[PDB]
Amino acid sequence: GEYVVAKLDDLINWARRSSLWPMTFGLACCAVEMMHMAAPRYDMDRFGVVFRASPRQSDVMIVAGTLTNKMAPALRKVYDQMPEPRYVVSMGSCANGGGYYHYSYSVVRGCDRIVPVDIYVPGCPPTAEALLYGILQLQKKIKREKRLRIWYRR
Amino acid sequence: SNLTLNFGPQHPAAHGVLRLVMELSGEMVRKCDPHIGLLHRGTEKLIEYKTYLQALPYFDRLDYVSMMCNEQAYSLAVEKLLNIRPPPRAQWIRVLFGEITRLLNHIMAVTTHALDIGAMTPFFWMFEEREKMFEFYERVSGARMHAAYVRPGGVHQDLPLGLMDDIYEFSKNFSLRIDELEEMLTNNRIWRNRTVDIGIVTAEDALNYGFSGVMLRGSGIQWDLRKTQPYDVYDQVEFDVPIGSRGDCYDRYLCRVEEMRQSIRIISQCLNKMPPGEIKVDDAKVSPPKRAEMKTSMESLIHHFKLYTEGYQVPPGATYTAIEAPKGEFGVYLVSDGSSRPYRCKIKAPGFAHLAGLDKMSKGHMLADVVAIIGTQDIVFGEVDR
Amino acid sequence: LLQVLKRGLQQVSGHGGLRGYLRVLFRANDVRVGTLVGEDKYGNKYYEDNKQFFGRHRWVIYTTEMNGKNTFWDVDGSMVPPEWHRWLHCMTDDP
Amino acid sequence: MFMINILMLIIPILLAVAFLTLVERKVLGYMQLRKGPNVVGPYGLLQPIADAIKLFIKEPLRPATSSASMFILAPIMALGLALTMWIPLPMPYPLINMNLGVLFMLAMSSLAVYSILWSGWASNSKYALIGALRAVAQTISYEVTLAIILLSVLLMSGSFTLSTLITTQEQMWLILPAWPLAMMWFISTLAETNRAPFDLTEGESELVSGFNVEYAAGPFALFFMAEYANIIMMNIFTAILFLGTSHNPHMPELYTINFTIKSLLLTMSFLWIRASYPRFRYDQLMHLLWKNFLPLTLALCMWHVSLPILTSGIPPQT
Amino acid sequence: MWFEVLPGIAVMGVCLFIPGMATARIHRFSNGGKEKRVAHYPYQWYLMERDRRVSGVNRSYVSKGLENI
Amino acid sequence: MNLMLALLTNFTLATLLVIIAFWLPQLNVYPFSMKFFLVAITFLLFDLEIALLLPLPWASQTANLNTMLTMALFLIILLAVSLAYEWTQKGLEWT
Amino acid sequence: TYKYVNLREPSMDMKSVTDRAAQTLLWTELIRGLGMTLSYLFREPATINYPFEKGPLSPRFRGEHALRRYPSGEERCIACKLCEAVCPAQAITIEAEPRADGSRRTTRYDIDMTKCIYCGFCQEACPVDAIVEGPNFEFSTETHEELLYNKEKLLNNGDKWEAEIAANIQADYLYR
Ligand SMILES: CCCCCCCCCCCCCCCCCC(=O)OC[C@H](COP(=O)(O)OCCN)OC(=O)CCCCCCCCCCCCCCCCC
Ligand code: SF4
Ligand code: SF4
Ligand code: SF4
Repeated sequence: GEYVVAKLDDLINWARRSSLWPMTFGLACCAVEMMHMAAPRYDMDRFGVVFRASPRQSDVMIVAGTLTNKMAPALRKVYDQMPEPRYVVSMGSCANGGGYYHYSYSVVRGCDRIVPVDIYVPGCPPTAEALLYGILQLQKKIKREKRLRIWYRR
Repeated sequence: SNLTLNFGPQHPAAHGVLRLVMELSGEMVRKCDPHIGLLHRGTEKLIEYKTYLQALPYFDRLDYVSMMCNEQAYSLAVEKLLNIRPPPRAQWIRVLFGEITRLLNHIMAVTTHALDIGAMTPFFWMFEEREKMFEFYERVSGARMHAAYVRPGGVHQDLPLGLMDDIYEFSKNFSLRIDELEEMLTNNRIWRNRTVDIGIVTAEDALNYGFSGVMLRGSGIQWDLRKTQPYDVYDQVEFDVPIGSRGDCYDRYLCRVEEMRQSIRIISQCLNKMPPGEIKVDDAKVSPPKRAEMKTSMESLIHHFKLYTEGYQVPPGATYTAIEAPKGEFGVYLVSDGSSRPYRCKIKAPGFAHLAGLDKMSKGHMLADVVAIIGTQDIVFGEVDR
Repeated sequence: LLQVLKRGLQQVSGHGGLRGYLRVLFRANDVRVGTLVGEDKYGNKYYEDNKQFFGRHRWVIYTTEMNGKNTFWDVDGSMVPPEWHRWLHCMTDDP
Repeated sequence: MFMINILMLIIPILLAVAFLTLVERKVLGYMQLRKGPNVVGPYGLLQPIADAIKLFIKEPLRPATSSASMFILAPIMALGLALTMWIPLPMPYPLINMNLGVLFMLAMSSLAVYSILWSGWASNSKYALIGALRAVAQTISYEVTLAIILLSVLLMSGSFTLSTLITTQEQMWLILPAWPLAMMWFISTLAETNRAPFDLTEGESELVSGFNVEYAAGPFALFFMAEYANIIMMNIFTAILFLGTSHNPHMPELYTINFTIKSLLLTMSFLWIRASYPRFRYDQLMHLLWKNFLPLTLALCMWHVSLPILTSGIPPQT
Repeated sequence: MWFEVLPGIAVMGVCLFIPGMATARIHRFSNGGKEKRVAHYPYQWYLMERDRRVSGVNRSYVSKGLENI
Repeated sequence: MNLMLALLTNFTLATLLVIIAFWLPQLNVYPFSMKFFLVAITFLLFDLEIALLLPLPWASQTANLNTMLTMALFLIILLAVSLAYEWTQKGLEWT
Repeated sequence: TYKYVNLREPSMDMKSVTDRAAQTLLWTELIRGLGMTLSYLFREPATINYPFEKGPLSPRFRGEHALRRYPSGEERCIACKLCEAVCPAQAITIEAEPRADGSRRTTRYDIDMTKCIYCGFCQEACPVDAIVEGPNFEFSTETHEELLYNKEKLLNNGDKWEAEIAANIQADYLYR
């Protein structure tokens, strides 16, 4: 009953947070720190976060850089093609809320005007370690999901 | 048939996003029409609403692989308009970190070029070296990338005690890392098949198309701004300018690898010739005073107050100042109207003219070659779009 | 090769037997033995080993409970108190 | 007992493929000065399990397919054929001892391109069909040299029975008399399985906007298992062909251990090679086949017809 | 360290070891403790059919020797 | 029989793994080119002559080795001439 | 001064020609590349065990902001607005009035951490070491709103991190 649903949630949550395949939108300088998270010192692959992931095989989108108006429709399209469950990590001030270019005529003031965001990673850029802290924070967010618990009580 | 290239590869990439609209006939590329502006953020307009100091961090975020070199270009332009001179120790520090920045850029340029062509492994080896150089940035400025360290008048702070010893230990082993990279690529027949005779550009065309840096020297043009129009203390260091002979991707790759070796050679002289003294110009109407002075002397407090609110006024005038940035000639056309905010700041990004030549360089090549040609130009769209 | 195997066995003994050895393996994915530098008031334990290369020469084994939260499996970097934050990030040499 | 025997072949294959993914990531990791999976389970031993569960509960991609029949056929053909190539392999005893086992493997592998063709045909995307046609053209091209090389080697064996390759190599590995053919065989298996530096399907689809997966996560995992089952199988076959293991009839398990070790090492060399080289251009790997391997294989096929006759080393027919 | 790659290799090695070991053991179990007879050609098949007749229990692998003379 | 049973199991399992993988996860609610034709045709014509070469391991047992060796070499040479003809006529180009 | 990176004549003597034919046919330079990746397989990796191990940082590191106090507990900030004037991103918003005891103190002090570029100009500009960038970098949040810091949050950051902040300033203030 409730015990079986509770453990199934743990199993599927464990599988999903242990196999987070990211689609990186390397838009600007924040993408450089993202590359350093893949580099040997941090090796995001060792957490199960694969290096190369196709957008249709992805579970998390990382918005790493400034989002311009010219680019916003293309970013939304990639998000819409992501199979679920899908999560968005906003990395850096530009993606978080426009940052240094907040008052620009050509810049989206935060990617959360285009897509829902799960984690906001602050910094300009956030260090590779700060990004990794954010990814680990998303994993614990997935760990708290109770999808089957909610479904059982419907 | 018409075809559009993807915004970016499926692995982490930090060059930005490009919409490449191509015309193909079979395997061959007949037309290339890059559609940019995907990272256009109106930097040049935003600068007009900033003081000269407030605008300096914008230059970290142009070619965001060559941060301190972009800072140097802007600092030199303002110093020229201000008619002041940074102290000798600051100039040596600027050259030292300018060449550390060149190493950072050339690792990114060479290894991501290889990574996009399918040679993934060198990217990982050399980005550990980049991580150690990020630590030098962080130890002088508190930031791994956007240091905002080089400023008009000199540098923000003096090197912490013990930093130069660590830069020596790093430099001592770096040429071995380059050798390992060359072992993987230089003589590899697959690498040579992907680069030799690809994207040939003649010396005459390279000049007329506005090319600079390695895009000129790969074609045999003997030109390097550090040699011909030296700035800071580049006239006081010895190094050789690598020159290509075929004007293709392979020669440009060899030029970049050899430039890394020359950067180590320059860093070695900087570590030994570093002089003592102050690290920013001793003119408190331009460079803020020391914090202890600001908290004790009435004049220092006033000048600190005014430099951080109004900022220094710059005499009216216009300058085009350029440096040999790792990607080529990086310049600023800076217009001062006499106030503390620049009237106009046009940024000359070397990758702008290089990318405009993609259609010319890709003629008679196949689709997979377009990836190689973009890599050999070393394009970052922060500086292209601004 | 036998001396490497001995050091492998020493780690099991150095973590208080198999049960303690397995606990750190599954909590921290690392079974190295270091010198105990100290323990903060929340239960975090700080170790050093200066034969390791720079970066791996200091580490913290997080407490299993902090501020009423069960942190046996769920740990994060914000659990390090500021007085140890400086030492763990090598901003200083003195704990 | 036979149905049990089939299961003791199929199920271990799928588990090996699952854990080849872990091994590939960790071996590539250490050659890249990093670690690879070491959190999900000890030393990453639960990483394949997490990946498997994750992929099968992922939302399935909506299939905008122009042919439902060929859309479901392709993964079935790929996975069924992959499992079928294992049934004549002598390890040291085959599940089915076939007199013409080499021809069976040659004939069954020639059908593998139908899953590539049917999947692209069903994709209902011009970009997917072009990629499928490019992948087929590369596959069939390298089938040519694989067949001729295999025939040349059999002129020292005298038979189409796979178990006879064990007898042929009782004194000496066939890599000694046939290392020029071994080198071209090894590279041809890389190109046949679309492995780096011949991974043009993955390479090209990355560039082209509109050349996507078109299969849901679960069905796409079945394609991946089929591909990796083939990678292990091709390296088991390479070991049998060129590094023959001595068989003791009373201690068959001794053969299995040694032959397993060789197969693992050959499989890891595929990972070793992936970590070391850039990718070929499509026209460049076609030239490698048609203008290099094929001329050399033809001359070596002529040589290996003549050599047993001129040395008086013709093998027995049985 | 590199030897941390071995556990995955060892697991992979075991999975590849099982099919060959199982086939060998199942053959001995089914064939009276001997190798399964190889009959590729009509001669070998004819002798296997004859051995079935001679066994008296309809099993080719049940061998009869001088005791039947 | 054993072979057919093995074939049925392999594809039946493949059919099962595909049917449930196509159906069960649905329960969880939330410019013709002449160059490419000619490589295919060239593969076919080379494949046919590979068919004529397959019996060679059995042909080497003949008492008529003189004829067998001549015809074997003759067949492989005509393959080499076929490749040479395509090569010299730019049938293996991509530009 | 310049040098040629690729201007060499291959020797055409038979020995040299046969060295190149051996390289072509026997893949010697490809084998050499395999040697390099094999040697890396047996090197200790550079990976650290985050979050149990951390990347090294210096006292100058620019992290999360905090508002500081004097040893007596009085706020250091006297609402001069130099940080707000210099901020390149206009991330700082300040209002001030005379405090009930007559002190010059802020009634609003906001930092929009999603506008901020983490440049450290505010702490350079501050004349009384009131606003600093602390050493913390692990403060990612689940909502955008959590990154709009008001004065209470910044004072709480100061009280939370003062032990580390004070030591870092002690380490670097003679370079300023
Ligand atoms: C007594 C008389 C007896 C008669 C017989 C005598 C024989 C004498 C001749 C012996 C030498 C024959 C060698 C045959 C091997 C094939 C050689 C070959 O094809 O190499 C050429 C090919 C293309 O090289 P390229 O530089 O482009 O040449 C210019 C072409 N226009 O280059 C390549 O193929 C390179 C392939 C690139 C991909 C390689 C990636 C992996 C490489 C490492 C694997 C090492 C091999 C491991 C073998 C394992 C076997 C189990
Ligand atoms: S937040 Fe900073 S580092 Fe990131 S893209 Fe914007 S300016 Fe660049
Ligand atoms: S760090 Fe820079 S951008 Fe951030 S609040 Fe201070 S002055 Fe403004
Ligand atoms: S924080 Fe410092 S600079 Fe900013 S208003 Fe307060 S006293 Fe002035």
